[PDB]
Amino acid sequence: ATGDERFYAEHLMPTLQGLLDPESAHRLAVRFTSLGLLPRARFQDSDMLEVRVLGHKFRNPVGIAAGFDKHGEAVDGLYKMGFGFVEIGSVTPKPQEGNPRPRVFRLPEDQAVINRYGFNSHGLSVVEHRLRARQQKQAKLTEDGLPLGVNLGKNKTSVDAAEDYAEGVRVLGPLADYLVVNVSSPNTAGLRSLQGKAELRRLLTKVLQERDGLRRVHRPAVLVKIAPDLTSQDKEDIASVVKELGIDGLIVTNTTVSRPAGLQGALRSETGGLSGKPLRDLSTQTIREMYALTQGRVPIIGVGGVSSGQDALEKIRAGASLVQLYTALTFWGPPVVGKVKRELEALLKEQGFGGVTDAIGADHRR
Ligand SMILES: CC(F)(F)COc1cccc(-c2c(F)c(F)c(NC(=O)c3c(O)nn4ccccc34)c(F)c2F)c1
Ligand SMILES: Cc1cc2nc3c(=O)[nH]c(=O)nc-3n(C[C@H](O)[C@H](O)[C@H](O)COP(=O)(O)O)c2cc1C
Ligand SMILES: O=C(O)c1cc(=O)[nH]c(=O)[nH]1
Repeated sequence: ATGDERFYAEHLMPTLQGLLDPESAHRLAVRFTSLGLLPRARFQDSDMLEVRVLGHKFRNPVGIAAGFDKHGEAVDGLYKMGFGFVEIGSVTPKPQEGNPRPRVFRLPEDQAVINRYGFNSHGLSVVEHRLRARQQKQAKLTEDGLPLGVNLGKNKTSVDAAEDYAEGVRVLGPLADYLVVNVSSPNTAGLRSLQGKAELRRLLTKVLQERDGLRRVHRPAVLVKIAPDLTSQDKEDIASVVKELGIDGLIVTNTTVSRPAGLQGALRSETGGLSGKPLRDLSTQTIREMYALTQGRVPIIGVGGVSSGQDALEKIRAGASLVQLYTALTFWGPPVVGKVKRELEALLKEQGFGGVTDAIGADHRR
C-alpha cells in the first residue's frame, strides 16, 4: 500500500468529494486525466498478468469500464493510469444531452453510486474525429498489449435500435479493437428490453454483418454487455443467441435497477443504476451462470464492484478473462489501478496459479 495510495484515499479524494457534486467531480477527473495530472504508476506489470483473448494481447486484465470517458477525451491518460485496456462510450449516433441534472448520486456508506445520465454523448462524428487524431498512436499501443474498446448506444428519439448500432459499427468499428453492443442501460426507455430472443438475434445479426463488411485490419471484435437483473429465461436465451451467431464475447455486467437489502445511503431511492459494492456479488454470479451456459467458450469481461485483487480474482475464477472497474476509482483515485494489480498478482501466487490465464474459470473445475 503506497504513499500515493493512502494519501489519495484518506485525504485527496474525500476532500474533492467534500467540495464537489459527483458530476462536477467526474468532469474534473476527466480533465486531470486528459492533461496527465496523475501520480506515478510505480507498479510494473508482470508476465503473470498477460492475457491473450479476443485476438489481442492485454498486458494486464484490469480495465476502466465504459462511462468514465464517454467521449474519448482521456484515453492516453487512462493507460498512463495503468489500465491494461480502455473502453470509451457509450457513444450514440447523433449528439444528445442526457437526463436533466442532478443525475448522479453518491452512496458513500455503501461504496456505491447511482446514476441516470441517460446517454449524454458528443455523437459518433465528434468521437470519430477524436479517435482519428490518435489512430496510429493507438495502433502502436494495441501492439504493445494496451487495446481500445468502443461502447455503442442508441439515441433517445431513435426509432430503429439496430440502425443506431449499425451506424456505430460503421463509423467507430474501424477505430476500435472491440465494439460493445450495450443492450443493458437502465436509463433509456426500451434498451434493456433488447433481448426478445428473436429480437436480440435480429439486432445482433445486423451488427455482425455490418462488422464483417469492414476491411480485415479494421474488423473489431463484438461483445454484448448485459444487465445483472436478468431472469433465468433471459440468460438462457442470451447464451443461445451468442453461440448461434458467433458473438466474440460478453461484458458482465452493467449497473442494477435493483436495490439490495441493507443499503444505507440517504440517496438509495434515487432512480437509476446502482454500481459499486452492492453490485459486486450480483455481478460475480452473472459471470458464473454465463460462463457455464457458454461452456467457458465465450470470453467474459467481468465488471461490478471491483476494488481489490480479491474482487478481481473472484470474477476471473468465476469465468472472466478480463475485469473492469469504475466506482472504485471515484473513492480511491488513480492509485486504485496499481493496488488491484499488485494484489491480483500476490493472490495468484498464493493460490498456486501460474498466471491469470490459468485461473480463468478455475471455480468450475473444483
Ligand atoms: C494532481 C492531482 F493530485 F490532482 C491528481 O488528482 C487526480 C488525478 C486524476 C483523477 C482524479 C479524480 C478526481 F479528481 C475526482 F474528482 C474523481 N471523482 C469522480 O470521478 C467521481 C466522484 O467523486 N463521484 N463520481 C460519480 C460518478 C462518476 C464519477 C465520480 C475521480 F474519480 C478522480 F479519479 C484526481
Ligand atoms: C456514472 C456512471 C456512468 C456509466 N456509464 C456507462 C455507459 O455509458 N455505458 C455502459 O455500458 N456502462 C456505463 N456505466 C456502467 C459501468 O460501465 C459498469 O458496468 C458498472 O458501473 C461498473 O461496475 P463498478 O462501477 O461497480 O466498478 C456507468 C456507470 C456509472 C457509475
Ligand atoms: O448513460 C447512462 O445513464 C448509463 C448508461 C449505462 O449503460 N449504464 C449506466 O449505469 N448509465
